[PDB]
Amino acid sequence: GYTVAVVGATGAVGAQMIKMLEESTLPIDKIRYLASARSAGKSLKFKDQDITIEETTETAFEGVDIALFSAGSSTSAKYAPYAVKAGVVVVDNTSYFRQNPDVPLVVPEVNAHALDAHNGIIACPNCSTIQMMVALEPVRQKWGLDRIIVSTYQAVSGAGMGAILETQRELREVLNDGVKPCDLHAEILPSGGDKKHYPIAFNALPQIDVFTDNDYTYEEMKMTKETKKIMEDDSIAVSATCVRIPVLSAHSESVYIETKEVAPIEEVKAAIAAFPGAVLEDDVAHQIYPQAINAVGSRDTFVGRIRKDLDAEKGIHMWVVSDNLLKGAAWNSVQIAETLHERGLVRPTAELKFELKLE
Amino acid sequence: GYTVAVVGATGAVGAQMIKMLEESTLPIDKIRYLASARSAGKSLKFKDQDITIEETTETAFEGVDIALFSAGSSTSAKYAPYAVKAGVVVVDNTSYFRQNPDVPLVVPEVNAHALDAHNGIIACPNCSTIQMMVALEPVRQKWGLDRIIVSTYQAVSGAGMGAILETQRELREVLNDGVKPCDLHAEILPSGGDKKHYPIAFNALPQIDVFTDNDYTYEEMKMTKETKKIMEDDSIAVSATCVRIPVLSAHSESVYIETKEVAPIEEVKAAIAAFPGAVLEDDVAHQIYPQAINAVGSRDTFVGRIRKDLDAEKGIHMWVVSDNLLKGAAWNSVQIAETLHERGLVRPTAELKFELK
Ligand SMILES: NC(=O)c1ccc[n+]([C@@H]2O[C@H](COP(=O)([O-])OP(=O)(O)OC[C@H]3O[C@@H](n4cnc5c(N)ncnc54)[C@H](OP(=O)(O)O)[C@@H]3O)[C@@H](O)[C@H]2O)c1
Ligand SMILES: NC(=O)c1ccc[n+]([C@@H]2O[C@H](COP(=O)([O-])OP(=O)(O)OC[C@H]3O[C@@H](n4cnc5c(N)ncnc54)[C@H](OP(=O)(O)O)[C@@H]3O)[C@@H](O)[C@H]2O)c1
Ligand SMILES: O=C(O)C/C=C/c1cccc(C(=O)O)c1C(=O)O
Ligand code: NA
Ligand code: NA
Repeated sequence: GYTVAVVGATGAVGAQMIKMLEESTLPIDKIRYLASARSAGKSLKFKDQDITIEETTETAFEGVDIALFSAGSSTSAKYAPYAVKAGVVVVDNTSYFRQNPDVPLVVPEVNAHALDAHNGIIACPNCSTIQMMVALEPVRQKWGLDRIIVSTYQAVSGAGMGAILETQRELREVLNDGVKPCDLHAEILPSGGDKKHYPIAFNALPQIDVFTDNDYTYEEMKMTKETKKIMEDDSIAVSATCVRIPVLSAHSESVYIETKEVAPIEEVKAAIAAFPGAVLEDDVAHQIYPQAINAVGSRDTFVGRIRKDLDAEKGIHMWVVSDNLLKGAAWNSVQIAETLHERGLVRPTAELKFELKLE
Repeated sequence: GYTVAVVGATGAVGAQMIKMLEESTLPIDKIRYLASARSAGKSLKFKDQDITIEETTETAFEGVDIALFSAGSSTSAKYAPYAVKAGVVVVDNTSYFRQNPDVPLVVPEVNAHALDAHNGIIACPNCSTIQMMVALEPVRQKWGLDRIIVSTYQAVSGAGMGAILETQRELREVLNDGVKPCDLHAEILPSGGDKKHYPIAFNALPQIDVFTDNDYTYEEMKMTKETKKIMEDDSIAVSATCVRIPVLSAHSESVYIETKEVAPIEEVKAAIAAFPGAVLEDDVAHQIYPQAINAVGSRDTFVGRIRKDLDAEKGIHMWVVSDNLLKGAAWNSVQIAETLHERGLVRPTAELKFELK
């Protein structure tokens, strides 16, 4: 069996990493929980066993086969290469390595083939991107993809435990204490690192991550660049608007595409239904469509409201929902680990290709 | 001065109609409040004055100069033609008369000219449509509009007072009693008239109004058809996805357009800023953009996140927010009543064009 390390075990994603590993087929002989100085020393369960949380360091990875990183870009940047040097295979949840040509950016249903040539780090795409890829890959396979326009409806848990607590606190102030939404004090949303913070309670915030110099946010640009890389096709035009709404868990997306060939809607429904990881929830006569609240807890990605555009011959609209901490993060990661095991790819990389940041 | 009736004074829109009328320049000699049998006899303020609510009937409209209807399609269908017969000019917030070619469908900043030839009923468009017209008309004026793709983020007040209360109750159950959202009981959303009801707390429901034969909802199709009539151009391609989110007041819209000619973004910003009823809130260096919670209570429509498509030469994306009960409903209506007064159009109509029911 394997020695598995979860880096960022104590946060929003980490708690789901733990659940997904508890429910995994991976043969696990030993679990180790890593976090920051703040949590180092506390205790947390794996199944019935108590595990002591360790501060993440350059030397914490000795004897580790697999490490799942969900502790923020800076932490992956700093310690993931030292894990690779020590012999680990890393599955990284953060943005840091996603656009690195030496790193497979993987959604196992779509591009598991990219895993074979790994160099010790496999990157998880962004949650919003992952569910979109699960919905669209079956379509792309049969009728091609010319362009995508997407407006997202993103849950606060995407911004971490702190953002969940902040959201809940704000809603309680308004609903129980009669505070006006515009009078609320926010500390984290829309983005913990940006300069100004706004309330999410009864609001919709058209900012996720920070602004880039083209006036799209990094979240929007991630959807653009990550799609191109995952589908191995720079020609696919992708523009996004990424919006936070008062939902704790599960992202929703209004997705527009234009195919290369005309894709009959009833065949699109069938192809999506037949694709692993994607579930068709689309029966308007009984008001059946994906909903954030029903997606929570499921590893599947749900697709519905599938219909042709009223004007564009090759245009198609749909609604895609998935739990952003499961398929959007922890399940994708564990599923990559499982796929690595299946393909005999859990073993040390001889040649280090990633900059060591701590000398 | 005028005698003004508010039909549906007791509901979510009615309450704002009262507010907008209280704050209006319209010379009002007499105010009357009309609702259902079950509100008749109740008292409701107009400023400091106590007004007794009356039941809406076929003969309630004698002496009325202006009637603002926001009592539901069925109520406008039944009584509006009788109001017109009594010599009223009706401003209707409902969908019932919107696609009647004898009925102007008006956003006063966009197509005030359409008021002049009215036959006693003016229709206010759908809330989601109105804010989009305010944002896009100044762009259309300078560079044309070829197509629109919009995804909405719509407040629950759009489905009425009952929906607001249901949403508040749901949220309280999850936050205070630890109910899982998927175990909540619902009775109104997504649509009161449809067969099945679903929770909106911590949800996003991709259904507003009922489904039509083509698998778009009536809300989505109203956005398409109303745009074409307002802008007087059936060639504008319009497709919508309308989604309810857990916000009580103010609709937000992610809008994508393709113009006929390329529109420099700084000029697009300037045009919108200069358009009456539209306010530019767009300074991403300081994270300035429209926000539902900031829009609540304002008559203005706020526009931001304005940017070129990454690939389509003539493509532009933006974010448009407005209070759905003000510009989306009660303010658009009062503003039509004010424009009618300005233009000397508050007078009986000779020709009866609407069948008595
Ligand atoms: N695939 C996706 O789309 C997706 C979705 C969500 C998140 N993510 C990624 O996962 C990261 C964490 O997300 P989250 O929502 O779980 O955040 P979170 O709830 O804020 O938790 C942050 C976690 O990182 C740990 N951490 C912070 N600084 C550290 C350091 N210097 N060394 C070691 N550990 C450190 C924290 O440990 P302490 O308890 O000790 O602070 C905690 O376990 C995000 O920053 C993002 O990069 C990806
Ligand atoms: N009296 C009651 O117990 C009662 C029962 C049901 C609904 N309502 C109204 O509706 C609200 C409940 O939620 P909602 O979402 O349904 O309201 P809403 O959409 O916010 O407003 C509905 C409006 O249409 C009016 N209306 C309904 N039937 C009518 C008729 N036959 N003739 C003239 N006007 C009519 C209502 O007046 P009415 O107040 O006369 O209904 C109300 O002003 C209440 O706040 C109240 O305004 C009242
Ligand atoms: O906000 C969301 O819905 C998803 C958040 C993702 C996220 C948040 C903070 C940092 C990062 C990051 O690693 O840069 C990321 C990410 O792209 O995975
Ligand atoms: Na499937
Ligand atoms: Na094998």
